Amino acid sequence: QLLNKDWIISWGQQSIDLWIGYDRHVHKFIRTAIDMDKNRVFAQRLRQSVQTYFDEPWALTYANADRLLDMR
Amino acid sequence: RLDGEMSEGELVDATIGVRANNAINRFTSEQAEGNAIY
Amino acid sequence: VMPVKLAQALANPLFPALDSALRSGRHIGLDELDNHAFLMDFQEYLEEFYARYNVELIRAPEGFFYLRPRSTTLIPRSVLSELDMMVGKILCYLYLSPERLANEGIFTQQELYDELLTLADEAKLLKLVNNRSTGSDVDRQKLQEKVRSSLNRLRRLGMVWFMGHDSSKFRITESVFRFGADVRAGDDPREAQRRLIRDGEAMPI
Amino acid sequence: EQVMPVKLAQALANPLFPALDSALRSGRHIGLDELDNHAFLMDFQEYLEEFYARYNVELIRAPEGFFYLRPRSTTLIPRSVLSELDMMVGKILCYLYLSPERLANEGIFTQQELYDELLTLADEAKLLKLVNNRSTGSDVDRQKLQEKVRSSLNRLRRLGMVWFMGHDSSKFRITESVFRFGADVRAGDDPREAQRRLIRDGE
Amino acid sequence: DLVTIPRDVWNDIQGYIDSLERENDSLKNQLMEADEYVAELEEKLN
Amino acid sequence: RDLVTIPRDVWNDIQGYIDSLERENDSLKNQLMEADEYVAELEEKLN
Repeated sequence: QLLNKDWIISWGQQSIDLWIGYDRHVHKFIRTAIDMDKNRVFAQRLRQSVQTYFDEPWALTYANADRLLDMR
Repeated sequence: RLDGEMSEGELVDATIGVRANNAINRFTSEQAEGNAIY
Repeated sequence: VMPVKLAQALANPLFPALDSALRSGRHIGLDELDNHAFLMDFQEYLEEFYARYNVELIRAPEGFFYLRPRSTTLIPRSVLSELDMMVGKILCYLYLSPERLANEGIFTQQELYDELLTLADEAKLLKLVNNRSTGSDVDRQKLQEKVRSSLNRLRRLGMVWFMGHDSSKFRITESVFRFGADVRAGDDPREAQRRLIRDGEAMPI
Repeated sequence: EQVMPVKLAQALANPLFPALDSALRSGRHIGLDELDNHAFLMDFQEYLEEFYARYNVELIRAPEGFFYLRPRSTTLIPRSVLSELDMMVGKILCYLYLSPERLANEGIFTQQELYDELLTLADEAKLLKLVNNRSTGSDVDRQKLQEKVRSSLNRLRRLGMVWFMGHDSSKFRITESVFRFGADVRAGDDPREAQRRLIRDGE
Repeated sequence: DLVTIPRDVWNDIQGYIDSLERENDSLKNQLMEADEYVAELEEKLN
Repeated sequence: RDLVTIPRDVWNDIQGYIDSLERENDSLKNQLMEADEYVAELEEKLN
C-alpha cells in the first residue's frame, strides 16, 4: 500500500527463503516500473487507451517465417 | 505429515475448482505443487 | 570474407536454437540467462548479419530482443487480431498493478477475465464473439474459451511463461512492455500511432 | 572447437546466399532452371550438407539433379504437412510431365487440362468427400472444388515445381522437380500403369 | 544420452502441454455444437 | 537454481506431442472458420 500512496527447524529455513524471494521480487519491480513512469502517467494513459480503444483499432507486427512443407 | 507445510493441491482434494477457490477465500512458493503454501 | 567474431559466434552450438526461434517471432526476455548472455556478447555482429536478410534487430530500452521485418523483408511478417491486442494490454496493466505485489508475479486467468469485463463495452466484445449474444451465459463461456485460445497464441510468441502442472496460472515477462508503445509519448495517441506505423512497428487495421 | 572451415565462410559470404537460405527452409525444390543457384550449390554442396546437419536436417540431392531439404523426427525448424488433395495434384502433375506431347507443347499446359485430368482419373465420391463432408454432390460443390484445385496449384507453384508463364496465370510450365511425387514409382514399368495402380490402391 | 534442462523450462513445457490439451478438447465440443446448429437449421428450413 | 536430467528417448516424445497438438488445433481452426462462413450464408439466405 505504501507504494500505492506515492511512486520446526526446517520451517524457519523455508520461510527465510520465501522472504528473500519476496525482497528480490520487490527490488525487481521497483527497478522495472518506478524508473519508467516515476510520475504514474503511463498507467493512467494505458487505462484510458484500453477504455477508448475501440474508437480506432490497430495491430502490431512480428516476424513469422513460413513453416517447412512436407509430405506424409 | 512430516513436511509441516501443505500445498493447494491437497486442499482441493479435501465448478469444483472455482467453488474450492471461493471457499478458500497464504504463502506463495513456485517450487511447491500449485505454487501455494498455507 | 567474414568478421572474426561473427564467424566464431555462428559456430557456437547454441546458435541454431536461437536462429530458428527468433525468426518465428519469439521475444527473448531476461529469464533465458544463457541465450540472453549470448546475444549480449554478440549484438553488433548478429545485427549486421540479419541486416543482410533485409530484416531489423531491435533491443528496446527494457532489455529484451525482437525481430522486426521491414517493407522489403526476405522473411514474411504477420499481425494479430483485436482480441489478442486487448489481452496484451490487460496483461501489460497487471504487471504494473501496485496491489499485485502480494502475488509475487504469479496470476490466474480468472482474474484476467474478470478484470477485462470491467473495461471493454460488454456488447463490443460480444459482437466480436457472437452477434446474437446479449449477455447470455453460453456466450460468456464462449468468450471464456476464446480468451484461453488467444493466451495460448500469445504464449507461443513469448509474452508469458506457463507454470506448474495446472494451466490456470501463468507468469508475465517484461517483454509485454511493447504493447505500451502507443502511450509511450505524451503527444496525441493518433499522431503517435501514425508515427509507429511509419517506423514499421504496427500496420493499421 | 574448429570455428570455421575456410570454404564454409567463403560460401556463406556469397551475396546470393540469403535468398537461397530463406527459400530452402521453405522447402522449395531448387533445381536446374536457376542456373546461378544450381552453380552455387554445386560449388559448396558438401559443406552446406555439413552445416544444416546441426538443425537435424539432411540436405539431399535427388538423382535427377535437384535439391531439397528432408528433416527428421527431431527437427529444430517447424514443419507442416500439406493436405491429401495437394498430393493428388502433385501426382497428376507428375504424370503429365512424362507425356510425349510435352515436347510438342514445349511443356505449356493450362489449368483446364489439369482439372479435366483430375476429374476423369479421380473417384468422384472421394473428391466429393474432400470438397465438403456435407456436400450434396451438386454443381456448387464442383465449382468450389475447382477453386480449391486452383489454390493448391498456387501452393505448389510456391513450392517451385511449376512455373507461371508471362503475365497470365492461365499458362504454366512444368519442371523436372515433379519426380518427388513419382520417385515412389521408380520401377521400370509403364508410368501410367504404376500411377493408375497407386491411385486405385489409394496410395 | 541424458539431457539436462532447467526446472523452469520443464515446468513451462508441462503447463503449455496441459493448456493446449484443454483448448483442443474444448474446441472439439465447439465444432460439434456448431455443426449440430447447422444441421438443426437445415432440418427446420425443410 | 535446479535442473532436470532426462534421456533423449523420453524427451523427444513431448516435442513431437506438442507439435502434433498445434497442427491439429490449426486445422480445426480452419475447418471451424469454413463452417462459420457456411452458417452465415445460410442465415442471410433465411432472412
